[PDB]
Amino acid sequence: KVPWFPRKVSELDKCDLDHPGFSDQVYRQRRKLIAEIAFQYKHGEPIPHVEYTAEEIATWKEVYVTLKGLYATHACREHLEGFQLLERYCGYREDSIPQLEDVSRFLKERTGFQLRPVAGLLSARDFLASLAFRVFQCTQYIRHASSPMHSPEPDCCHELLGHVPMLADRTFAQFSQDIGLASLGASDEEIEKLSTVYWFTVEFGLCKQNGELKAYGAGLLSSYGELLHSLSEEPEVRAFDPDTAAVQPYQDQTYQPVYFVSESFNDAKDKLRNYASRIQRPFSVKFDPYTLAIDVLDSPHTIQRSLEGVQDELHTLAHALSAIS
Amino acid sequence: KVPWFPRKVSELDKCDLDHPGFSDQVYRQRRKLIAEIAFQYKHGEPIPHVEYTAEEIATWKEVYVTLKGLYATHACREHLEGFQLLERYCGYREDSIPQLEDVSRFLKERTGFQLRPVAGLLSARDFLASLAFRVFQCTQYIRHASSPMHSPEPDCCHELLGHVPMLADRTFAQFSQDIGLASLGASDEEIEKLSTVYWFTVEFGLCKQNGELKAYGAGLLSSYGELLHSLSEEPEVRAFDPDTAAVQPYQDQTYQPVYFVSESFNDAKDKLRNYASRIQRPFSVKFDPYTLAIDVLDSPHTIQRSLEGVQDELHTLAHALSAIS
Amino acid sequence: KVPWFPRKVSELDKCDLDHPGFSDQVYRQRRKLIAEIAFQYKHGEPIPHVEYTAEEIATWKEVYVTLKGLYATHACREHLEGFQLLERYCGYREDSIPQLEDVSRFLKERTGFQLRPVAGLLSARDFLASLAFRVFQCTQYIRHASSPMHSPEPDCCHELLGHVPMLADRTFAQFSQDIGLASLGASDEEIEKLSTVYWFTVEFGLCKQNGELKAYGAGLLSSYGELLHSLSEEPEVRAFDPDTAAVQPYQDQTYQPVYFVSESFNDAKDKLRNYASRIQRPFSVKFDPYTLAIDVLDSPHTIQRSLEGVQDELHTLAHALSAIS
Amino acid sequence: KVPWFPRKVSELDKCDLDHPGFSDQVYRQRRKLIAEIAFQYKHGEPIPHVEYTAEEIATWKEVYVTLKGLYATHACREHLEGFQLLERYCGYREDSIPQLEDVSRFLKERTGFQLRPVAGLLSARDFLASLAFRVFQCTQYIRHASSPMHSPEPDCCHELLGHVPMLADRTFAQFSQDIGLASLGASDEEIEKLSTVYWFTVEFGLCKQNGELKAYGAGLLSSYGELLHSLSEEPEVRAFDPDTAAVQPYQDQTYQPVYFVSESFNDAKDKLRNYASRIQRPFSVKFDPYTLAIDVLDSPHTIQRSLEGVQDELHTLAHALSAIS
Ligand SMILES: [Fe+3]
Ligand SMILES: [Fe+3]
Ligand SMILES: [Fe+3]
Ligand SMILES: [Fe+3]
Repeated sequence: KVPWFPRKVSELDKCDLDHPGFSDQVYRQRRKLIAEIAFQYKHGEPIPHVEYTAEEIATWKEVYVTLKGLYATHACREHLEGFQLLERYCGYREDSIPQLEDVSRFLKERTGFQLRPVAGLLSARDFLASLAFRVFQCTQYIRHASSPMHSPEPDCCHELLGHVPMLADRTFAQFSQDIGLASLGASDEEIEKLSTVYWFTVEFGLCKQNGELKAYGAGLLSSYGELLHSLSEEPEVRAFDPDTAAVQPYQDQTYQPVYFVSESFNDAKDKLRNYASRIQRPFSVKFDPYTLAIDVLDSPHTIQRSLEGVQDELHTLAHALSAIS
Repeated sequence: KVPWFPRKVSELDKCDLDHPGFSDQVYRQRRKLIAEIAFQYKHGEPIPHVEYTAEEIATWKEVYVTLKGLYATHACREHLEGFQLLERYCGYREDSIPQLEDVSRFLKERTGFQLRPVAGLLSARDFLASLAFRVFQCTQYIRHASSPMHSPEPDCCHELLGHVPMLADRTFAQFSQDIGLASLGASDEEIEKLSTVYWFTVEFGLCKQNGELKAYGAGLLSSYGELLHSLSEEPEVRAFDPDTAAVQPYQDQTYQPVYFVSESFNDAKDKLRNYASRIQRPFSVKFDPYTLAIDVLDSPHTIQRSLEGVQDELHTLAHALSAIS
Repeated sequence: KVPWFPRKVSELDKCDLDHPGFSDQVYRQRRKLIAEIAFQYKHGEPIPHVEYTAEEIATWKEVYVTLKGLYATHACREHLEGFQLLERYCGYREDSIPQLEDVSRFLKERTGFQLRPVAGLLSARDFLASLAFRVFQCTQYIRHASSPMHSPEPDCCHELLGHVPMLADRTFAQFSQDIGLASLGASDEEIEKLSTVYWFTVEFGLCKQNGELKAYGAGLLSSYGELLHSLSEEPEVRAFDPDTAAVQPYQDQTYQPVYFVSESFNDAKDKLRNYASRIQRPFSVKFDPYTLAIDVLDSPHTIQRSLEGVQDELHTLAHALSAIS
Repeated sequence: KVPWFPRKVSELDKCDLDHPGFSDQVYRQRRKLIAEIAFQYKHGEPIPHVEYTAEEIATWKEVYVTLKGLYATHACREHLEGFQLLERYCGYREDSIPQLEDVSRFLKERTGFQLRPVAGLLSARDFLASLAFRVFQCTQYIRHASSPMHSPEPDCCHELLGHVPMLADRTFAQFSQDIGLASLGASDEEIEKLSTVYWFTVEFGLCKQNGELKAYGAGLLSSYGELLHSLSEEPEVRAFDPDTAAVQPYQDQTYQPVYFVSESFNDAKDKLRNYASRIQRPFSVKFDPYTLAIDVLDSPHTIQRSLEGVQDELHTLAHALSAIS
């Protein structure tokens, strides 16, 4: 009736001909070796390092330097600041691919997010379920060296340059987890809608900052050509509205003809939660950050229990107010 | 002026003739080997297992069975419930010493607490600083097999039977962290007072439940004889008051002549925070559970920032209320 | 530097050739008699009754029956419900003009608003200042009997049929007071902007309800012809945005060519307060409903003081939660 | 099942041989005239003035000057400050009895309390019900001039010197209303207990301030002899505890042998509300200060509705925080 959903972060352990390397056997083996890490991974273990070969490091260096050249003019400020933090503390550079375990430690200390190696495109419900615990299911393999500027699937370049930097921002990290919180136990229809909102924000969203249009969608930030086109006069840009985006069809191959612009991440977050209010449901969930668990609020008592945590917090703020006078 | 205090859980890495085994060289080497783990330990690593020798396991089995016999009549209910949870999920039993890493995982998922192997009695400020991040500095060695019923220092028996079970209770875990939060940057005088409140609660506190007196202090719960005496007609028992306890002298060797009884953990917690209000300070701290960091609240802006987290939470509770009607 | 503003509701006591009756001396005397009540009125006194002459009652009956015929199709639901409440409990009918004192008692018990007899169009700052205490400065005289369907100035018909019913709704009443709260001590420039937002909402606002467009602006609800035109294909209707409305020029004589539509009163209220955030100011005000006073929040301490009221309230909600389980 | 209780302040309109003037017919007529005002009074009307005769004014002057001499040494600070405010703004003096209507206006603007003339000792439930709306049922007649220093019943001296000044303090006013809120719809047994808590606090309570014992109970503050005895070595003084006080027997004629001392009004208020939590009830009430109504919280929806008021308020405090930086 209500599909199953994880309630503890532990439980996430239960959750082509045209491809540039389809006819490379050395590459198809590198992959199986890398997917291997995702398949044997359990919550709580340090993510195993991958020793990238010089050519892999070379594909990274091209994607990196090229996109790096567009960020100052095309990216939202959250991306620039997070990309700068990654360079300062997580060894981001053009001559070496970062290790997931070092990036995860960096995200845990900045916004509480963490990474989990994944074998390649997860089911929509499992992906959003993971976002609910501030866990980003992340690929560890690189795109075939023959087409560095273009990748069908999400590779580590797309993950580490496209997603990770925005996850270092407090407000965006909360927006992402909110989409995942909203999806827990939701119907398949509601999962597809949420996946679509996700597509038009986390993946291909645009935002307005000091009158200028800027990208924040990972699919834009890890794509040289799409990045230039998203800010051009060619696609149509609509005001972000969770309801409108949820039913906007879209496709995978070519650039997007339509994008949604949010006014601010706090505005989009507010619009996403009023949207989540209207989702048909006999309960609500609230994340418990101390234990990485999902509390189900389905009675006056469970709501009262969380309220108590909130009243303790307000007590702390009252004390801070006398302390500073 | 304000002493240094950790603001990230990472930073905790910067924080006798009469002894039953003083004249045992095999034991004095077991220790150095065990202290070794504490000294080489860094935040975030799985805590290294210790292979306990049959006799060590034998000392454990005696302390365990003996105290286990008093719990139903002498221990507070939080201890009984947590001890039961430990048996059900953390393999507590008389024939094997539990591994710190399995107990820590258990605490992380229950109350967000975690353990850290420590070499033996830490400085007061560093100990309370650690409590601020819900980190319990925990010994890993066992008491000399010659005097199983008595141990000068805190050994793993005292830690795992005395402290751990109460840390599995939501309210007590928050009380402990509160003492640590209150101690951050406090003066040496204020550290000694807080250490004393800690002594009379976490270590030797008594509480009243359904008109009956019961123990919750770890030093009582891991001590056969003291446990019986604390509930007898011999010592004096006073109503718990943070101010009164902070200046009560006490000693280490013999049983305590005076104990403090709290009415409920929520009552004691409330009394401890009004106490923390009166501590001379130009700021307050609030724990950020998503990143295991300490936020210093020293301006209208930092207070506003935390308030926003609280307002998001209240939004979640409002939504839970419509969802259940 | 910061203009003076009332801080107690008591202090409000310190705050044409073309006209249809310009050449009626009996009418010009009725007015002076009525303005008289406004000029001698002090906060806290019952508002003096006015004995309306049969013809006055006749002008009322025409305006009433005519507009009454459009409400079911043109008015927002808040107006219909409040107009129904007024009929049920405040004797609204076509054959007698209601007395301000009975309407005020009705508003006090429904939303806490109250009326105050006013002599005729107040200064912008004084008008908005009054709205801050949930006091609606209200005219008591009727429009000249020669042109019942049209009135230059706000008469009692415009006040009692146009404004009063929306003030009976909890959310709209809070929106109105918010505009007044925001105006306290604000610069003249900021008063004109707020007056303009007021013009496009309270006076001539439109709102959308179940996909249909509806009026809520008093100037629409007390105007037969404007009411029909505001919902027609003739004027331009723009999405409500406090920033855009504040600088929209407008005029007095003819119908409005442009109106703003809010999605919901809660949405408009939220948009009005984010607008009020960006108003240049070294303080904020919060209404104290127990004493009808304005608290100025200009230090950590005054903010702490109000927080305490809020924490008491949250304590009440926690108790209500256990009571209902 | 649940007795009826007012939900609107309007509804309060539905709620001896040894006596010094029993054998005075001129006095017994003065009374009937004064009781008259209470019987014909309706909520919202200005309280009718009483023209006190010179001798009445003379009894007042004696009680006033005598007690006035003990306040600096025997009264809590809230009483001294409120008595000073009354002198500064409400014409308190030894040569004229204050008018209820001027005192009520004073209380409305200070703490939101108001007075209502009452004929003489009301039923316990009706008295506490009135306290729920911050309405103090107050006598308007004076004690017989023959025994100025002693009065069986509560006269205007007892009300205006004993009660009124404490009602001018924000925290005490909230404590009093809380007792009334707690009594709404409660059983007769629960009314008697609450009446007893009221007796030992509002009427005869003692409090501790800077290590010194002080009175705040109206029955103490309007009684020369009891005032001296309550602070002497003769009666027993117990720590205030709502549970203990509720079942303490007491009598009317002689001084009290036992009193309860609260540590602070905020402490007593907190202890009174935990007491109110344990009262058997399927709902909770919350006062709506804008309309002087009682909201019954008996479902997730009604609780959600009040929560929204609280979230608006927290929004105001967030804005005040940026405004002051
Ligand atoms: Fe992606
Ligand atoms: Fe210990
Ligand atoms: Fe108007
Ligand atoms: Fe009394």
